[PDB]
Amino acid sequence: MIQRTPKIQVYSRHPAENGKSNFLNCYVSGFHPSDIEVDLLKNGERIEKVEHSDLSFSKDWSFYLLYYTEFTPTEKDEYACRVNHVTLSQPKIVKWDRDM
Amino acid sequence: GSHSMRYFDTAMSRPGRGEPRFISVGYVDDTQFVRFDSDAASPREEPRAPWIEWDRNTQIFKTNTQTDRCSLRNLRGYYNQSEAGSHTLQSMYGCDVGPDGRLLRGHNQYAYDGKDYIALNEDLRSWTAADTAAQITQRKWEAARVAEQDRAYLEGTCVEWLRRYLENGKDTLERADPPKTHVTHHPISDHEATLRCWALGFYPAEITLTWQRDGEDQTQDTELVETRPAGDRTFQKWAAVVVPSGEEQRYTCHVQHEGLPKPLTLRWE
Amino acid sequence: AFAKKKYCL
Repeated sequence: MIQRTPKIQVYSRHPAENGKSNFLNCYVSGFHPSDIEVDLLKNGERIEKVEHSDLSFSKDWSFYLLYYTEFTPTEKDEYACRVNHVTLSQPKIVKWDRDM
Repeated sequence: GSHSMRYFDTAMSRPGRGEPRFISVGYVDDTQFVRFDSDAASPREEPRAPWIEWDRNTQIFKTNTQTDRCSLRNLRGYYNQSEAGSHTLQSMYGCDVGPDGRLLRGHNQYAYDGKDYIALNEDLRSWTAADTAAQITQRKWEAARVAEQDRAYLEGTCVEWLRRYLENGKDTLERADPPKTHVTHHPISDHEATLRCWALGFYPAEITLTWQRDGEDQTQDTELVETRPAGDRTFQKWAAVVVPSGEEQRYTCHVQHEGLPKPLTLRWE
Repeated sequence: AFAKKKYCL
């Protein structure tokens, strides 16, 4: 059948400021079918109780979800999003870069 | 300006893992106002927009769950598919209105396994079927005069509710929040640098964001990320161009959004 | 009401 691999963006709700509470977002979009596994990582370990949006899709029928959690960025702490989908041979990790 | 009400329904079979999941989400423009999920652990605490003031309505979602399950069984047969596979039925329906609240057009269409299947034409009277399977659906819906029922919903109920929602939610749904904009500069080598044009905090999601070089569009040389939700109702986007060192002032960023009193023209610094 | 009555494909 037709399958579409997810696009992945990792970013903050508000402009990043070290020591200021924020939200870390992982936006997955453009994928088909809808089954997808998304983890947010802090220093390579899974963050617990991550929330997500209700499954919806774009007018081209491709699905999207937002995964999000409260976080306080620091100079040292590394954040990332880990995504698995039927289209991916292995989980894809996208690092949080505060300038993208 | 103009507004839309749209439902996005997903039904997904999962052989050996119970009956197909049905989820329906309703939007006004880029604001979700209702959700129904047949898998919800608590069907009573399902989310609503704060500007919503019902048993008969929950009842329609419950009936729609059963209807989409009927549809998935029929579709498996129309494509000679085995009982073993998972399949997806998606639907989109609703209405677009102008600034006066007048109907612009209605929508009611379906996709199976990510492929367009059948759509109600703009006339709200006739169907476009993608293949010989969807022609079976078309003949059934023609025999049952389904288009007349969909037309009555799209021209009546849909437009009436969208008008009521826009009035009740006017402080948010009819408020356009302009983008907050800035340009960043990142050397990539001695020879080149990235200029990135940022738009943050805007609603609705529709935005135009471009680079020009000497007033010519850089369509092919611009990296444009998908518009993305911030999680506070607003959206974000950026556009980037790689420029020769020392030529930065030849590039401008052009920002168009409903919340701006005038389109923006941004340079580095 | 919420949502539209759907018809089986």
